[PDB]
Amino acid sequence: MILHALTQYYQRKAESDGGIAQEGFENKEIPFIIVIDKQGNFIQLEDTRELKVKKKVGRTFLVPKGLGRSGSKSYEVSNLLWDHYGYVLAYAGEKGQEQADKQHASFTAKVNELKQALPDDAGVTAVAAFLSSAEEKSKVMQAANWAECAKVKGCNLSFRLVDEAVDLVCQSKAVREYVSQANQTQSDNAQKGICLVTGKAAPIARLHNAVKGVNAKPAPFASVNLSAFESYGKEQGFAFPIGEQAMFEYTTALNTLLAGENRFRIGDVTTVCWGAKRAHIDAVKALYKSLYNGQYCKPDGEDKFYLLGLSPNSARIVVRFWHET
RNA sequence: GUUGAAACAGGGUCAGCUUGCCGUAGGUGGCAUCGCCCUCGUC
Repeated sequence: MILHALTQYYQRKAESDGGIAQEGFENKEIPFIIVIDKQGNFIQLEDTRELKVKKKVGRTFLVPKGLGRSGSKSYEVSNLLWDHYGYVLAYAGEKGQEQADKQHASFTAKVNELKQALPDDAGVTAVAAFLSSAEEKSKVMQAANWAECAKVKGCNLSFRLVDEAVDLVCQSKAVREYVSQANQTQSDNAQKGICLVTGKAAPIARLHNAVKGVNAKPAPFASVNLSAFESYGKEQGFAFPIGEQAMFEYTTALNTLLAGENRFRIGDVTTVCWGAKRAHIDAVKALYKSLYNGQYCKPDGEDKFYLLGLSPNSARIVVRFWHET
């Protein structure tokens, strides 16, 4: 019920068309976006910030999920088309060089192998020729709003070609097929079972996705980061027999329902309330809407479900709210 | 005699130094306890 209802309501919201991920995506906050042309050439440094009273790291966009970078070897992960601010320009504020060059090398190798595996796609040619030209990265630093990017941590630099201004580099009708195929091939050749919230196949998932919304840094939810929490010596993996698909689903659900209108700060904690729809409670979701307008009534439609409440800690997440009635 | 085990609230924090409830003031200017009665009628 803790993770089964998560996948249930995620699959329910997926068939209702409400801006949710679909096999290999996640709504992540992107501050400054580097808009370029069709064949490289840095054009502009757009920024979509200015939200509430606190200047967040831009607006949420659907980008392919990652495998986590928390650790000593944060350069061997090699993300797809988006990562940290130092994964493209190879420049860091407090970390310096050395480790920043290996990250850029891994990023350019990944985009080169992606262009080789999928040629003639326009969007991949720009991101493949921009990281290998070794001439526009210096002009990117000498822009207009570049001084406001190295002042905050966790900056994300994304790419976007011209002739669109509405479709990102990872949302064109070319990379979505590869993203859907990678989740049905790379994450389906590990083990055979047994799953948990589904009961079917679903191989054993390793290294859960980092959930961002309660800590200052993205941290995983259910992931044994040590060794004294495993079952019979599983070494981070077989301790929680959860499939990769269900893990991705519940992690994306928790990441999406922690920044939208369902996100509210109770008190040193960021929880989320939602119903089973078949939500629209209009009583708990509007915690800080205005001045608590008269909305509680009896519309003979009291849904069931429960109220999941996650809280930060020292490295993982703690579940405190648990009440079905 | 083959199965949740191995799990600390934490080492420590004087809530203090300062503050007269006080300088501030007539319970008073004023009112006959009295106009009235055989302690005796007596052998």
